[PDB]
Amino acid sequence: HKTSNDYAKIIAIPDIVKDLLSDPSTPTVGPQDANKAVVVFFDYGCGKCAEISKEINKLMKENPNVKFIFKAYPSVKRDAKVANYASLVANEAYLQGGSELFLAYNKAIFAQRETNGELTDQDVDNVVKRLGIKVNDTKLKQKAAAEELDTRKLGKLIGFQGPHSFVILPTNLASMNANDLGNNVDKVYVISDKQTNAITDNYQQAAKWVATNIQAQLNNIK
Ligand SMILES: [Zn+2]
Ligand SMILES: [Zn+2]
Ligand SMILES: [Zn+2]
Repeated sequence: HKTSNDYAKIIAIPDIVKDLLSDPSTPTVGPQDANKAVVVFFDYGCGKCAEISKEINKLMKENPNVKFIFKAYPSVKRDAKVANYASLVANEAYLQGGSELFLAYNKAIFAQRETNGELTDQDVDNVVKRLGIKVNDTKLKQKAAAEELDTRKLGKLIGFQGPHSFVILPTNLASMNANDLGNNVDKVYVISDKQTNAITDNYQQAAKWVATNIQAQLNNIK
């Protein structure tokens, strides 16, 4: 099995674990005292992420005690400026309205993408206006054009090459030191983007496989 990345081993250091689980600016859903977490790397401009998002919505309802953490990873396929902008707006929606406003924004952006076959900056602005999100759109647009997302840098550091990468892990790894964490690499479970892309080209059956696999891993954490 050459050319396989040891994602769990890379993840299992305090710096990366706390970024995955404890970044206050990253949109989350579910209780802060959840014992289990699912980290979703996603791309608002990606049609497959749009199908996956709907399966994740169901997963969150089926697992109300589980924490879901949404890390934006715009694909290196497309220009990232729009997806960057939409992700930066998602951060402001989460800071203002918490999980609830984030989910409404999140669901509405992916609906635009699933519907039109593309995402535009006007799609973001109209969702912003509609849901009453306060943004300095000029500043965020410039940031979207100028910077790489920190959530994308995190995903790249882990070894993911793109969105629909997932990490399922216990939340108590956030309180472990480097020695503790290295003895607990086994508790870090990863569905890589290479795995997700190897499934199929049917977006829906890929989303359903991902959801079924996440549920099993969740079931397997104490
Ligand atoms: Zn084998
Ligand atoms: Zn995707
Ligand atoms: Zn394989």
